Amino acid sequence: SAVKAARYGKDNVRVYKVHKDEKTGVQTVYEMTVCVLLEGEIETSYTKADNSVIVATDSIKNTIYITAKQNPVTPPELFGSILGTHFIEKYNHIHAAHVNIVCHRWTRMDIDGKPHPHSFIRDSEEKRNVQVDVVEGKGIDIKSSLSGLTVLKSTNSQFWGFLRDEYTTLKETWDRILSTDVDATWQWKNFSGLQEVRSHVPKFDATWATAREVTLKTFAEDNSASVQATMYKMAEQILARQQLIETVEYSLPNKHYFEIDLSWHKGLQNTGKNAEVFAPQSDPNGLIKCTVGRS
Amino acid sequence: SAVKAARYGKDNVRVYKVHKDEKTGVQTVYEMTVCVLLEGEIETSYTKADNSVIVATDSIKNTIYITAKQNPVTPPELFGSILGTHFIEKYNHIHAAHVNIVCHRWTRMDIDGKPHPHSFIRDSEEKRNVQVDVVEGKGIDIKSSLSGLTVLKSTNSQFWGFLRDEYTTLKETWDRILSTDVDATWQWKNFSGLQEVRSHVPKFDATWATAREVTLKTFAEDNSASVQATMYKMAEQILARQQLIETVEYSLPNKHYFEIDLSWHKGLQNTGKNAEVFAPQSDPNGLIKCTVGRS
Amino acid sequence: SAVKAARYGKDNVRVYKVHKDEKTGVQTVYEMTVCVLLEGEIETSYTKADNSVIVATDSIKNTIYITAKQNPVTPPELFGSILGTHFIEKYNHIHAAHVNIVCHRWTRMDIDGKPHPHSFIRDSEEKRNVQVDVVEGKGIDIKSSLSGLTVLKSTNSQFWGFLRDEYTTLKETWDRILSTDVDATWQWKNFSGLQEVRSHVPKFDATWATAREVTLKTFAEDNSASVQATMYKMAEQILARQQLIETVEYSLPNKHYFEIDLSWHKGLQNTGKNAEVFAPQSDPNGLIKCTVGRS
Amino acid sequence: SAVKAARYGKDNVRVYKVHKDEKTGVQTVYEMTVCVLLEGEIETSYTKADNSVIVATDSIKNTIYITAKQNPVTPPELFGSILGTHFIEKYNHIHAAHVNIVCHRWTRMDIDGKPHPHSFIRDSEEKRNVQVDVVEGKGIDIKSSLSGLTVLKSTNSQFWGFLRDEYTTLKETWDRILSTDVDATWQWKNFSGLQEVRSHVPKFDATWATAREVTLKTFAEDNSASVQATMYKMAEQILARQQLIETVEYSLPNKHYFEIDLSWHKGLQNTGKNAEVFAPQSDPNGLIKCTVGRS
Ligand SMILES: O=c1[nH]c(=O)c2nn[nH]c2[nH]1
Ligand SMILES: O=c1[nH]c(=O)c2nn[nH]c2[nH]1
Ligand SMILES: O=c1[nH]c(=O)c2nn[nH]c2[nH]1
Ligand SMILES: O=c1[nH]c(=O)c2nn[nH]c2[nH]1
Ligand code: NA
Ligand code: NA
Ligand code: NA
Ligand code: NA
Repeated sequence: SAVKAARYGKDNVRVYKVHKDEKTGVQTVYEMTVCVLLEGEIETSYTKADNSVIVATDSIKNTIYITAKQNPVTPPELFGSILGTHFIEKYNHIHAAHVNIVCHRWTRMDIDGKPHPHSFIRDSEEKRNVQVDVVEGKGIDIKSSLSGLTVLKSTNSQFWGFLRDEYTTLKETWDRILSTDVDATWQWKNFSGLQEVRSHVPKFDATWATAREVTLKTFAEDNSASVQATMYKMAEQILARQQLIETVEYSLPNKHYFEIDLSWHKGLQNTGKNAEVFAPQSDPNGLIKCTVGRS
Repeated sequence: SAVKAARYGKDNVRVYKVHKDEKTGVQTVYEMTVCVLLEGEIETSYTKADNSVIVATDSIKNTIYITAKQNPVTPPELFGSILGTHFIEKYNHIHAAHVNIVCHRWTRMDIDGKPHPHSFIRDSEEKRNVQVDVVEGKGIDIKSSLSGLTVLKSTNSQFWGFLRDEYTTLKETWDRILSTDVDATWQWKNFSGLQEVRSHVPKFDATWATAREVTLKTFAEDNSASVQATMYKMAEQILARQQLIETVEYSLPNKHYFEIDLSWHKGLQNTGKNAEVFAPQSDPNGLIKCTVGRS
Repeated sequence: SAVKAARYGKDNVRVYKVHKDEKTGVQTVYEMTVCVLLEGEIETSYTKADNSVIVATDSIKNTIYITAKQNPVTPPELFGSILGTHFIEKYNHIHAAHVNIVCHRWTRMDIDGKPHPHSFIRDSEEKRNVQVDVVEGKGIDIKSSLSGLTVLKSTNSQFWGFLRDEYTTLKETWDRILSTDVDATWQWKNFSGLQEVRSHVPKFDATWATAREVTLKTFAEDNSASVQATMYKMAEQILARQQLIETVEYSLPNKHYFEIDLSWHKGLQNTGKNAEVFAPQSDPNGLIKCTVGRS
Repeated sequence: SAVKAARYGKDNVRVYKVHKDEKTGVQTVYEMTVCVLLEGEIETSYTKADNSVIVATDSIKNTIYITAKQNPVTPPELFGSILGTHFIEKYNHIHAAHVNIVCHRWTRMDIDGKPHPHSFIRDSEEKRNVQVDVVEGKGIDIKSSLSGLTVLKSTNSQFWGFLRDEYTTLKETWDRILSTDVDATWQWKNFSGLQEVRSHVPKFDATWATAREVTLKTFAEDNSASVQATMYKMAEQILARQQLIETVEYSLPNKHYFEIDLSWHKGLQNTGKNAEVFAPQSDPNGLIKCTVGRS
């Protein structure tokens, strides 16, 4: 036998950073969870017990805090690229660094209609993430994403005209609830290295904001023919608005809300046009995916 | 042996309700998870296999949907009281109904600066809850609460002057991070029955809003001497603003963020006045509780 | 306003301890999560910012590790009593210590039919817990429990003869699946103090084992008329087998498995006597509780 | 823009099946969670709102229950292959079916030293999984796995001789705790279709058992030089014992247990040879991966 693939490092490294503006007194916090896995000429640690090749995972954890101390942690696309570049430049035998970052929301509180200088609220478990793969000789590949964006519309969703055969019981509908947790990922064209990533820094936050805005607007305004049709409209718009994106991927659960027939109880009417009370279903759930790219 | 206490019913009943304004076209959704447990003359189901005394938990689930169909589901204090009153009035041998409700956030989306008619976002896992105990001959006891309100301030928190003995290693500090998940409960004076609960309906949402506002303001503005001292200031204000509240209880974890000494690496300075990067600690955590009532 | 109740301390303190037998070379590990909350004359930390009264929660965490270093951690009833007694004896103004312990399973591995000296497996998320309240002048109150014991029987469960009215749709049944997660708690008679707790040490593990054995046997052998009737039989036996127990409490969810009617598809028969494939329901669930004590 | 990739179906379909032996009276239960995603000529549902191409996810859910009704659900490799083959044969425009199955433990209870006929216990959250990709014209690809196997050894683990530079603080050690959650996957050589999968049925359970046995034995007996070195020994053995496996992949967290220096308290000795009480760390954690194949 032989090692066909190997990667190792530190996962779940929680990091917080505060920036303090001495002029204004305003403080801004950033909190993230970071994973860094390395690849390179490390097979012998597995096959020969040769630890000489191992940059200890504890050392990777130290490096993450040090890098956060010496560099900006925002946008995460930049931080991730700096962190990945560090490992492949620092260590001759390490040839790829894979950096995943999950950013947690700390939104400045408004107290009495004015932004507070140093207090924050976690407004939702929605995350902004990046995956950065820094590979020696092959540049920097970045996938950015939002996830945990949970939405619901109570009408203007339809689902009819689907295949019907001896396995089908679902009724066609022209008015249903649609609810999902949005996972959207946009993949950047490959960057030659850190200098190029730095040159595009303003695009990272702008594109994240555009992706979120397009998602929310389209979800709210599309009179939806299906999850499929609505997510395609979202991805289409993101690609149109940022030329440095190569592909947009969406993964959307269909979180079902079922009508409850109550007519068995005093002829109570609670279905179709009369449906007011529904039973949210924890499982199963539809799962709909698509990756959209350029013609 | 003898049955000393017994209660039974249905937990985790997810309920969604939509209200549709035909004039304006505006829709509003409510989603909750409900638990109803009953007590009464039911010992024989346990001791004699006498199921004749059991209102089936499946029937309790049906009743919850029916009651939501025929009544307002908001404020939850009212819905809970209606649901509990139903069981003790309907069934001669059932003498107490215990109703817990967790309300989930569905906040109307703003699209292009205007409130959307029928699309919503889950902005945070914060909940509004009620516990309603409806006991025959003893009225209606209601505890209202907010929970899962996660906040952080990056400065204006101190902790010094605590007991020091041979078990103490913690250093005194005059500037730290304070972060918590707020659980706050206010207990209403006992109500004689449903008519009285109905008569106070406007106070339920107002008091919930006041509790939340007081929590956020005090947390943000108090130059905090301890979690203890800050939570007391919160509870004091709520009691001052609503005379129908008997007690306010707070339970606050202290979610620690630890300085990371980096001076071992090139004399890098990251502690005290120089602390920028911190390690959020998943566990352990301080846990601080208090119940405040009237002089 | 006034402080009506207050308690504070450290939650989620993970502790592992290893015992090494130098003769045999055999090692045994214990892992627990501990919470200690204190009460006493501490109101002024809340009302006056008087930290002088606060034994820091960080110091409580240190004490837990120190106590585990100097004492046995098993049975947890003893460890908890030692830890609680420490705080009320050490500190004049602290008058109650509330200690909760959750013990995690590390079961010695059998390798080639023989018990391995120092390797262990987590065989299930089942826990053994204790709550110990050590109150100055009032002795030591101990509640012991098992939780997370998840079981299922595929037949020999019935449910018929329940109340039927205009809220009832559930059909009577003489053969169903019964599945639950067992939470069982036994409450010890009050102990005068640590010496008495020490004097009963052998009873703690024996009673835990008896409670578990009785639970499993009764669940498996009772042709069950209801969850109510089966849990009562369990509690009855535990009380009969240990005279130092005052009460036994059970809390059992009814985790429903629903028949799936498939007759719409080629007249396929999958209900009643023909039911083979079922849909486990994540929610809602029955919840059945009882506390049994002595005549 | 254009659809570059798309797949959709039903996730989180919980399925239970009971087999009843009429001769012996013995019952055996199986419980699983199933996901089926389809691919084929379905782009127009995304781009043109053409639902005509969509086999409804609700219909996929029906098919899963029907297939479980008419076929064995064990071994899951077979069930998955039957389920995937169904969709690509039944539907002309569907060309790939991706089936994931998670099997949940229901272990027959022993009551009084004898196996009970119809009662079961969930002994651990360990799972057995399969991923089956059934692709028209390309046969059946099966990856089998175990996950959630949580183990710990209290000694006979070492970690020394790793790279030391200006980022390193970790001390070398010749005796530590090693604890992990095992995720192991073995990939079968491609099968031509269902007939070939059927022909190898006895190998599926045998190989699963071998993988588990090898994992436990090696973990317990290896005097481990690193996680890397130990996992390689595991994968090497599995490949040696089953020629139909092409690759074995392991993903192992290093769940750290930290020494606690207590010497600040009365010179108490709790490090190195004296270490008895440790602090299990929830995060961060090492993460070590490798894929081993044939020379
Ligand atoms: O087994 C280990 N492998 C590693 O790569 C490592 N890094 N720190 N500790 C470690 N332990
Ligand atoms: O065992 C049961 N007890 C109950 O109270 C009940 N209600 N529905 N099904 C039930 N099963
Ligand atoms: O606010 C605090 N209260 C306490 O009781 C405590 N103990 N350690 N740090 C602390 N912080
Ligand atoms: O939007 C939907 N897409 C689907 O593929 C589907 N199948 N059932 N309901 C559905 N809804
Ligand atoms: Na390199
Ligand atoms: Na009554
Ligand atoms: Na005392
Ligand atoms: Na096909």
